[PDB]
Amino acid sequence: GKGTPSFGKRHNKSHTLCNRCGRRSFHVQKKTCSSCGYPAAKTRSYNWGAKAKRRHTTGTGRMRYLKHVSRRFKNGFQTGS
Amino acid sequence: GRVIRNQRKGAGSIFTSHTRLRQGAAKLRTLDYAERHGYIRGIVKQIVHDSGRGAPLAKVVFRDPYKYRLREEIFIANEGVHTGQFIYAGKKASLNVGNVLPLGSVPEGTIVSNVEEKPGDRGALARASGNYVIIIGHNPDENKTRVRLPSGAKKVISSDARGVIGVIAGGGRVDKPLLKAGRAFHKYRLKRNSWPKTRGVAMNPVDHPHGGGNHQHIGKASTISRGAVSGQKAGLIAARRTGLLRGSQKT
Amino acid sequence: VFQVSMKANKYQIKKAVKELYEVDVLKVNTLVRPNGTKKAYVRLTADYDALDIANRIGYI
Amino acid sequence: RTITAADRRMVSGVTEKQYKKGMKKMQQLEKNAINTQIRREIKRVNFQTHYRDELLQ
Amino acid sequence: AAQKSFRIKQKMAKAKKQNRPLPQWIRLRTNNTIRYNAKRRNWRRTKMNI
RNA sequence: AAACUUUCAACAACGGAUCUCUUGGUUCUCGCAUCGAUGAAGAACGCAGCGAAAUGCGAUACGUAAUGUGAAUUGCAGAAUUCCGUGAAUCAUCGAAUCUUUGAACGCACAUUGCGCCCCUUGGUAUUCCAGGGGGCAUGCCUGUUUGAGCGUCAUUU
RNA sequence: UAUCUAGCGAAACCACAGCCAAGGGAACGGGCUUGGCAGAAUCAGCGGGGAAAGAAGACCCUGUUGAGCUUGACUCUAGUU
RNA sequence: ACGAUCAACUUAGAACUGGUACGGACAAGGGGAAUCUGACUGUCUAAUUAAAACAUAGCAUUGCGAUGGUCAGAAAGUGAUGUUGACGCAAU
RNA sequence: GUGGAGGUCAGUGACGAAGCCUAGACCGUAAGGUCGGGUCGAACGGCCUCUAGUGCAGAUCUUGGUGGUAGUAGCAAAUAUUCAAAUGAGAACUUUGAAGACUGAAGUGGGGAAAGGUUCCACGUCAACAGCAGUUGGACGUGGGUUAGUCGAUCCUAAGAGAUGGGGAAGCUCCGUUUCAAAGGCCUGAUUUUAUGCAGGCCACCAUCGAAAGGGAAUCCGGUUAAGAUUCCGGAACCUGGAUAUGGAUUCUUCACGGUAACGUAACUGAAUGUGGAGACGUCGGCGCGAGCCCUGGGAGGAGUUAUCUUUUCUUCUUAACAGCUUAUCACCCCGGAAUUGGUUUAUCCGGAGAUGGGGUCUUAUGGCUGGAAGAGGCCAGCACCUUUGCUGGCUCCGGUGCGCUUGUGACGGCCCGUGAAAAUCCACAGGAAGGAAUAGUUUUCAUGCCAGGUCGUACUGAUAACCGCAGCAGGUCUCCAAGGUGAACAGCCUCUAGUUGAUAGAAUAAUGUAGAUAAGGGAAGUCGGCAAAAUAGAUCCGUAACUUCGGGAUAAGGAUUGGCU
RNA sequence: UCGAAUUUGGGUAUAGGGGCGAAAGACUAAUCGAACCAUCUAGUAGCUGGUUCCUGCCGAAGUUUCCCUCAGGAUAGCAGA
RNA sequence: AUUGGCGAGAGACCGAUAGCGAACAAGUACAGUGAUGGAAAGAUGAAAAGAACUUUGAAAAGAGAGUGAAAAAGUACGUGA
Repeated sequence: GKGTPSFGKRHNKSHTLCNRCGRRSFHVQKKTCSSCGYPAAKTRSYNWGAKAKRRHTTGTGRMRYLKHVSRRFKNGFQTGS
Repeated sequence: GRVIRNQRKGAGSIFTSHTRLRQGAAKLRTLDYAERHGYIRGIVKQIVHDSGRGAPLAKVVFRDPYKYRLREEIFIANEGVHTGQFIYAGKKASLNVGNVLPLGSVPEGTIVSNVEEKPGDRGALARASGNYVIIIGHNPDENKTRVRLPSGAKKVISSDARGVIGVIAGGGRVDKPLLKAGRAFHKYRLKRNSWPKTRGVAMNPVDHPHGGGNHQHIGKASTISRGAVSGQKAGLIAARRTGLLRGSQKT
Repeated sequence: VFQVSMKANKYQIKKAVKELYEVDVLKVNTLVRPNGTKKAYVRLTADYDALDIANRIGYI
Repeated sequence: RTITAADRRMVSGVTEKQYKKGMKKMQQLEKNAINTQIRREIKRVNFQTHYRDELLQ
Repeated sequence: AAQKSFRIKQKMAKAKKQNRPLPQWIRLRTNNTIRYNAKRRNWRRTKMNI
């Protein structure tokens, strides 16, 4: 039986938690995150995966810093009071 | 069609040799000054089995000429070398069983083994169990020596290329018939996963050039040209002649 | 029994207690409370009474 | 518990009666959502890609 | 598992903190839309998939 | 003849169509040019008196500072001259800060909250061991500095 | 177990539905035509029928639709000489 | 010639006895004469085929002395056999 | 006829627009238009034009919703439940007690690995889930809970993975793992200019990751909680790292003595540099030994049984880590010199290369005695009599046996064309650098003394309900401990400790089934076919053919016996 | 079948024209005579199915010729405007 | 030039099965080991005035009472096929 008995046999984990992206997609044996490409410097994006970009492009996150550049540009990057 | 069994053997993966239990690379000493001018005296500390090799190994310990250290060299044993024997390796060494002599220094008809093919490497001829080479002749003006190899072929090699004196020992090994398939299984458990070996003509045509057909038959001539591309070379490759010899074929 | 910032270890817990409260601690045992926070059992020497110290801090 | 969650919510403005009423409403709403999900799933949850069907076809 | 990585137990603790119904006082706010906790993960129904 | 079945109406159900709205989307036009080793985008974990989420934020944590407005926030509690004022607000503006663990990610690593090393400092009879605090240690490359190597080589010198 | 009761309670299928004989008919009707007949509501079985249900027949053919595979088909090609 | 004391189940033998039963439940081989076929032990179509199919030991053939044979890589100062050397490796 | 647009009717409308319902009315042949009634609550229409995402019954159409089938199929594997009380609105299902039972130690028991993630535990509680029920729950609401120098990760390396220098590729990147590289870190004591050069020496090594089952420094008992534990508490130890004081030890013979020797000790300098050992290792068989368990006798307590019998049946009588002394097969040393060859194992091996014999040396696995430690724990008795339940008493002793079972282990034997890891780390040895002489000093592998030991995991399940199979699924998932009887047996059947008594029930007993049996006479006549079933079956003894590769065939075939009791 | 070519955990390697195969086209996450995911892609169809309001008037063809043409077109013809 | 970013103005556009997938705690819940796949879900009323109080019931609720212009608006909430 390749169905119910085999599905019992599975208890390991091929993938675990990636450090750069929180997805449980970091391949343990290959040591690469199948989603974000970590530890490769370039985050794994592809043009055939338009949704894949849409889920992780700029705008899905806090933007701890990029939010305020528009204000700083609107005022001309002033300084002081 | 599919990549056939012999094709995918070159990629490695599961077809690499099983080197865990081996004692090391069995090689003569490096052609240093002492060994190329005179001789040096090692002591055969121990003789050990080496998995996947049919012949025992002799661990000969030498004094380093240039420091305190003692260097352990792993020779392929020669029938008659025993633990505690002194091994003299080099040009000035006398002609006693187990010693290493450059082929220029050994008279015609001497029986050597583990012969350095080109001076400087560390043994390349007559290393399998019970094999040897015969010193056919000398050319002192050209620093060459004719030798007879285990296959029956003559070869001219530099007379300063070393070789150990005697026979490789462990001989007669292939005379005992393995009876169980387990004997071959344990034989090839320590050798590179060559076994068992599915016959091609039982394979399906996608798997092997012989495969397929309502009868197990090759259907095309099994002799394959030297110039056939990889993936076509299955069966008798570049055969000069097939069939039973039915002749003396020399001794 | 204290809640301790998870960045702290046994030495820092020992030094902090000796500083915040003028007491000497016998030994420190710590665990990560299942809600994700350090929990420290700080045992004082035999010359201090934790019951007096606890009510001095302000919990009975 | 010198102070209980009952007290920490009575200060927050939900009495016991209102807490029970609201909890009942949430439980009921969640059960309604489960009813709807079962309704909408039963139609297509049985669609297996590679069911072998012993007596094929 | 019995032997846990510290990272796994951190996610553990996050789920325990999250596993609770709505704070009741939220329902009384003006223009309140939240009817109930819709992300209520529970161990019998949905695994954390970590 | 009842029952039952069927059709219709009324009322009541199941269901959420129709109608009416719309802080959304889509398309067009106009204007502007501003991410990041001064650590970006992204991620994990935490933060509220009472919050799980969304939003905001980083141990200074639904935020601090500055400036403007000028009396609220609000579900409850609390605060209440805090309001004829350097002053409320989940206000707006935003030029000073904080900015956990990460992440190009940068001491080495990582499925470890693992292992170093250096300077200053403090404690423990301590330059050496241990511990706390502070500051650092990536690579490629450019210019320059300093120390060098080579019978590659010049001259001087015994 | 089936059966009867308390509780719980689905699925397949379903144009409308359901008594036959013959006739003609897309050459084997539940309906059409001529006859036989024909009285509510039903229970447990039953396997004749509903050309019963399950799947846009896999057998066969057509497609100027493929794919696996072979060769001495056509045209190329890695390697190699 | 040889005495005292302590402690095991293991085999045989004999009576007596019984509604001739007694491996009393449980446990627990059907055998013989052959023929086809595959030597055997072993393995595979997980979920319709466990076989006479595959494998195997044995036998035989082929290539190769490393500047090599067989094979891999897009390339490389690349790699498997090879920690190898014809009593070996490779293809049958 | 519909959505929208331009114009117009100063169009209709909260005194009710749009919509929706209406076997009520009117108009048109029709698409459709109009009106009344009800419901309703904020927009909408006629006409002249414009514009299109503009008209549904189908498409195995898409989405959403609902039927008949139908209170039907069914809720039937895992032996099995029954009585009373309590609680409650309500009890077949909850709780307690009483029975009856099972799992039967290769368990339904007691712990873990992977995995799950709070399921653990308490109080409250039933809306939903628990395919019946529910007061109950792995459910719902709110909280509590996981304590380590010694257990693991951490450290090592394994098959492998993978940077740097290099070299390819347009390129994301690829090869490679010590290589065509100018690759650094230890010992110091130091100059007191200074950096970390150094007195300067040494080293030439070759980044790093890879095991919660391999290697590895060090811990045990007793007690304790609602839930923790080799972690807490009491008590008792050890290891590592570090300062180190005292005592001992050692010398004018500077770096100890003794023994013939194997070798002994409380110690008893020792760099660079090398050597060696440990780490470090297959599998099976029988044998010796130990531990734990099992069986059993005496005796000191309790319980049960007692028509009768029973010196009875059941039960407690235990000693941890760690420390001192002692303890061993093997091995080795000395004396001696062997044929009348001897010693000896279950197993044939050993001796002039020195046997047997006499006497010694060692390893301390291991057992014994003692300290730990009876003060614990256990079992009883008496008095207090809500008490943490207290207080006080005793006893806790001496043996026996074995092809017993599990396990550890020693010396051996067999097998291989199989000879069955590596590294960290630790030690020792060779060498003799350097240092130390008369209070001169050297050490400090001896005893005692002092300080510290971080981070992370620690609850629970581990499965007919906590993992995966869409679920509370007869499936699947690695492992440890294993009582008594029968019996060859961790087979089958029954029991002890422990755990459950869970699976929707009640009433009848038709057909057809599923599962389990038996059938007179015949005995394959059934059938594609002896398919299914039946027969034989354990053990001891007798007997055993053809053929054969001489090993087999073979338990051939075929017969006899089988208890109990003395 | 049950001591071995045995069974099995964990780690590790091989990845799609590729792996792996004691060889069945087997296995490669219920997928295998070429896995899974996304994009090119609304791929093309001489083939099947559907193709939504009313009324009025007119109202046929399955034939000629040519096509790798024979389930289809072009061409005339028939039909409307 | 501009389907990205920031800020604006508009439409013979769509009007909750439409329009982006998302008018909402939407790239969320959820499935898959992973690449990825990926929804559903708006409307009480002007104002909660969200039904004090009595009564039957163990309780949920029911019957009265009451708020409201309207419970033929009762958080299952416009209309309600």
